[PDB]
Amino acid sequence: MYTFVVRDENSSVYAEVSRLLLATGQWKRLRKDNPRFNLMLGERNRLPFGRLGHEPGLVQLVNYYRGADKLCRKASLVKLIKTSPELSESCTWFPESYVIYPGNVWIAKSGILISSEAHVIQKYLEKPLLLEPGHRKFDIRSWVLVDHLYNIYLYREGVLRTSSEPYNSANFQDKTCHLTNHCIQKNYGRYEEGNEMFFEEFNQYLMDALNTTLENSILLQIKHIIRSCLMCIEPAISTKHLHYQSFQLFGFDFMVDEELKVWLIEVNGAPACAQKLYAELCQGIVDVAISSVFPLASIFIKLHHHHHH
Amino acid sequence: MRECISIHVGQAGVQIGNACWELYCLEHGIQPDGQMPSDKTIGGGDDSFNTFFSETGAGKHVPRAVFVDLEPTVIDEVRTGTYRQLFHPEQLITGKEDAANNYARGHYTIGKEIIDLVLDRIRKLADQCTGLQGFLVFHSFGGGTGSGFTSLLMERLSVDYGKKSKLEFSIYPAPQVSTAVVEPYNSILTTHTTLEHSDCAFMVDNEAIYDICRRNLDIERPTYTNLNRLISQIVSSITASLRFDGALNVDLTEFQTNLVPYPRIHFPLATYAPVISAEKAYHEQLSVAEITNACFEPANQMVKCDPRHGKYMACCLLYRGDVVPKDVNAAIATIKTKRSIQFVDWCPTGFKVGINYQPPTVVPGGDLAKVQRAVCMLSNTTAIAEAWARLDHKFDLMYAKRAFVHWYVGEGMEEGEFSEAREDMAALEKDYEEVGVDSV
Amino acid sequence: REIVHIQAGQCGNQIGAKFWEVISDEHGIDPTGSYHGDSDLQLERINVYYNEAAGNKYVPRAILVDLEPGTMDSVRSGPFGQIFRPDNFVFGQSGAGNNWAKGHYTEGAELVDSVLDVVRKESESCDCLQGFQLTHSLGGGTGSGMGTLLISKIREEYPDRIMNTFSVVPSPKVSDTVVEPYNATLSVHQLVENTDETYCIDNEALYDICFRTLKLTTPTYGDLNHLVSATMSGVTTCLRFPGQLNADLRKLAVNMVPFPRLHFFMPGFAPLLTVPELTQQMFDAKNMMAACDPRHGRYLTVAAVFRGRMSMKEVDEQMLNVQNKNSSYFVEWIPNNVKTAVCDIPPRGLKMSATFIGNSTAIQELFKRISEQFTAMFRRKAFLHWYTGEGMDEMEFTEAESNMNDLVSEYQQYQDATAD
Ligand SMILES: Nc1nc2c(ncn2[C@@H]2O[C@H](COP(=O)(O)OP(=O)(O)OP(=O)(O)O)[C@@H](O)[C@H]2O)c(=O)[nH]1
Ligand SMILES: Nc1nc2c(ncn2[C@@H]2O[C@H](COP(=O)(O)OP(=O)(O)OP(=O)(O)O)[C@@H](O)[C@H]2O)c(=O)[nH]1
Ligand SMILES: Nc1ncnc2c1ncn2[C@@H]1O[C@H](COP(=O)(O)OP(=O)(O)CP(=O)(O)O)[C@@H](O)[C@H]1O
Ligand SMILES: Nc1nc(NCc2ccc3c(c2)OCO3)cc(-c2cccc3[nH]ccc23)n1
Ligand SMILES: [Ca+2]
Ligand SMILES: [Mg+2]
Ligand SMILES: [Mg+2]
Repeated sequence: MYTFVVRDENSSVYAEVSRLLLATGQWKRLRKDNPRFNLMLGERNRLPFGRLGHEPGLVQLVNYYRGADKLCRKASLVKLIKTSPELSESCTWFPESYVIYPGNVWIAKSGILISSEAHVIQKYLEKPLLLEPGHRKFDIRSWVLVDHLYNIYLYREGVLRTSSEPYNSANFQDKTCHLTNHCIQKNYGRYEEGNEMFFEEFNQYLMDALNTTLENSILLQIKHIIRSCLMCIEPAISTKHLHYQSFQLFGFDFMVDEELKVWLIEVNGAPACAQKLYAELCQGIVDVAISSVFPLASIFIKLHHHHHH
Repeated sequence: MRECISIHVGQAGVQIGNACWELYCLEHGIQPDGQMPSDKTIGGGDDSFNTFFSETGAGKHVPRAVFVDLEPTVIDEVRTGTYRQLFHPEQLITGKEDAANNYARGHYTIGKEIIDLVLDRIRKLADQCTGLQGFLVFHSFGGGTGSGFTSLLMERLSVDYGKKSKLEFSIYPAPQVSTAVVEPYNSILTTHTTLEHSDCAFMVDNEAIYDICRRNLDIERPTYTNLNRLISQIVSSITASLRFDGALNVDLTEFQTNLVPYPRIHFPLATYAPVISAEKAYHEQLSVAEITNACFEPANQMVKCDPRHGKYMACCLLYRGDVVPKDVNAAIATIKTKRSIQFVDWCPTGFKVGINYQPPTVVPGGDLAKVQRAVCMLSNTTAIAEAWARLDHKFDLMYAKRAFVHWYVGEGMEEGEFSEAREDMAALEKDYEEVGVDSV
Repeated sequence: REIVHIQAGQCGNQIGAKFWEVISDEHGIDPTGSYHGDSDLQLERINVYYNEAAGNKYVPRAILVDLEPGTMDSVRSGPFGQIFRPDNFVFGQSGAGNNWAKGHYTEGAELVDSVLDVVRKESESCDCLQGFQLTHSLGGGTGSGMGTLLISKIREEYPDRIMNTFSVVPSPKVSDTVVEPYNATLSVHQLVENTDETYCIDNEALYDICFRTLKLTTPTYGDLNHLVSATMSGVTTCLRFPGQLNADLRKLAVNMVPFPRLHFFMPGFAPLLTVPELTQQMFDAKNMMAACDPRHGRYLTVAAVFRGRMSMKEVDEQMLNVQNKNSSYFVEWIPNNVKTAVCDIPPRGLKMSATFIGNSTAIQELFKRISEQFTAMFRRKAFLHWYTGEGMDEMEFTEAESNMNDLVSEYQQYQDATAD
């Protein structure tokens, strides 16, 4: 038997991972304070990394990368982009942003305020791509898994989180048409179920309306961005040759403008998943991240590129 | 006697030729008009410098050399430049249209139209020799002419002069100054076709020379002129034993015996020291020990590789200038007690040493300091196979897609020549692996 | 050594004339053909494009062709119109009325032999002809159909010489003439087989540049042609001035064309400074002369040309930086696929400039656009009688459509290929 412990009660993803492992027959769950575990499903806050890897005869694995918070906070992300030469202040795919301690339309964030007067201040994208019918804004969520060997796996199913309100240049106080979060929307549901559109439909739409595909017009840029971000921090967080090992699931959020240019908005370090895909994605984590280290008795695209120059 | 004939092929070969002959003129006191006032035997002689220069009755000292290119602009610069009077016009041979970076045009389509004239001019030089020793051939791997025409020429020379020795000086490609995507194709094609026709080949990696010029001469962006002047210093170190006399001088052919254990294993690694600027040479006299030490620093090698992760099969030291054996022996003893020098078990570990007393020379207005003493090491090490690996990988990436191959097929080549050459390179890498294993 | 230049039809002749004006100015050649420059660098490779006549007169090695007479008059009255050889003007009377079949099979066939006589006389006296460049549009009748006829006949007589075109692709934003997608598909069908190199100069992109970036509310032909002439000057700079590099058209082609059919290039120009700014701008979609996003595909090969006095160290560092930060857009199986040239002599009115030449699979977006308009008419057979009345079959239209769809599919195949 392999042995594991669960320490974050609110993870949907890992509640399903846990139930799958148990139903394998070959994993036993332990109480949260037993140190004799192979695998820790850790808490989000102050996970005790300094206590891992000191148990003779147990290979120990955890589902978080220490240091990844640098990518997953707004101020840290702005600082990492501006100060890292592989990204640079002139990075073309991230909006102009400025750290502030306590077409000139800006957004302030970390309750959100968008104005052209007046935390991070970020350039607000005034010319978004608008879906027809409804003349409406959206954002793209992608899920990405990084294994103990630092392979980068892009889950093949994404999701568009849409607005169901027409976009209004002349009202930035009213946030229902400008902010595409799932909670804030629940005209919810009119066009699609739960304001969620999946890749098959969106690809069909891009073919019929704009005579192109999702792969060519959008996905190349997404893959470029994800790979560039994670290759930037690899030296700081890799656990190769370390006494314990890590994997982690990340959530990348993107904006698409009216010329089919992709912009990074946010990296989320503890994402949830769209309902319909829990079953498949969680099974993929078990296959790729856990059994690879602890073998028992593809839905991902591996991102790798070694250009010579 | 014992004369040597030099052949300079394509742009890189020609321009390196210019640097070498200028330096030889300075070392021997020959003026640009060909006069040599110190030579009191008019119209002939068997002095050591006569291995490389013949003499006319009018006192002119004439290089034993042919320059060949398929277009005229580089050799036209020789025809109009400073040393235009050194060479007889029949020694400078040009066509009208080049090989456009394509091995197939240099070996077949264009090369076939000029090969007989080149061979006849070479024959004219050979007939003036009373005991011809062999040939020195200068060329790039990457150009269409330097690759393909050189291949053709080597094949014809084996026919016309039998087993007569042939040595190469070969320019290995680097991306920092490279100009063609297809250079890996040309490099494998010529290496395959020449392998049986060459007795010994000295490879010079443009990336190593570029690095050394930047790091040691403080040149921000080195030109071909900088690189060729340094290359010429290494060539001069190698041929100095043929061109000067002396009691501690050691013949290069005698080194070849030691450098080549099997016919295919004939690619020595060269290392030269000191390369230093005038501003840094001031008040800093470099001893025999300092330069001998610098010969085991990988940053001074002519080819990028790591001898610390291979095995030695031979190791030779060629000193010139103010150098006596006692200091050589003390330096060698120290190096043996301090460094990672592992020989194969079928070969003795003694270092072979030569000393020539004539001091090093530099060209006026150059970036090199004049120094009192210098050294060139020649080692036969398995680590040099790393350079083949790098080239083979680039070859594979393109060939799997057949990228650019249509340019070669359109001039009459077949794909079978690509795969036959690539297999021969695979077997060479395997040979270099086999020679480093221990006996049983 | 020598290049022979040909210009066919209205568009071809207008941009040809602008090209000759700009380069004559760069070499210090006045309208009479006399040299009055200040620097020996102007004449050292002058013979590439100019003949020497008696009196040290320099005469363009240029042939001027149209089925419509009067463009000859407008050229002859243009500022440099006296510089051209009078016997090199070959013009008919009829016109082609925007009908490719007239250019390729009927009116143009009658005149092509007289065009070839002038070509042959110019070629016979070249020390070592490297090849030919043709300027034309693909949307009219004369340049498209008769120009591709000329290409085929030249290949018959000079099969071992290089054939290069600068080909202006149609857009509804500049011409409303409804049959243009037929003429462009029929010409492209020829070009895939018989040229070594084609610069796609797209009137869509030129219009959008003049309108958005240069702020010209009603762009004229003069504004489009200013951009075209600056691009063409840029791309012939490396052959025209003495300078580190020893090349001919064949070696350039050998460096740029990995597969014989995929020889359609995307040009760019910047600015419309510092080396980082030039470098960033030349790789921006908004600076391309073909309406394509290079981030929707991958680069097979790229050439970058910088003009003006600047640090070569800095140019090298910036080219490496762009490759490192944009690595996903370059195919991994062609190592060292980006080439750089620097010319000391700037263009007129600028201290620093950059010209871009890209072989990108994103060019499929251009071919897709044209293809859509083609199908919209062919499915209703609209205006087809214009062509069948000249002897053509429907079958030739079917084949041309099929070949352009194949070209698209091939670009997609090499975009998706990997190394492992
Ligand atoms: N070290 C050194 N390398 C050179 C020199 N000139 C050219 N090269 C290198 O040689 C390769 C190009 O080959 P070339 O000698 O220019 O070509 P070629 O023999 O004239 O062949 P074609 O011009 O194609 O007919 C590139 O890798 C250059 O970096 C030179 O003067 N010195
Ligand atoms: N960029 C640019 N495009 C032009 C210019 N002149 C004409 N065009 C384009 O050329 C296309 C029409 O082809 P033409 O050159 O007029 O046809 P032609 O070769 O003269 O043949 P005919 O007029 O039928 O005898 C249209 O789509 C125009 O937009 C020009 O000066 N600059
Ligand atoms: N610079 C900008 N331009 C245009 N829209 C922007 C923007 N910044 C934010 N938005 C919009 O605001 C929405 C919410 O912003 P934010 O990035 O804070 O989401 P979030 O972090 O609350 C969701 P999660 O945490 O689950 O990833 C985005 O979905 C986007 O539609
Ligand atoms: N293919 C290609 N490339 C060009 N310049 C890019 C480049 C520069 C330096 C390079 C290189 C490529 O490869 C190695 O060094 C120009 C052209 C051209 C076309 C048509 C007419 C022309 N008249 C003069 C030129 C030219 N054609
Ligand atoms: Ca003598
Ligand atoms: Mg050459
Ligand atoms: Mg007309």
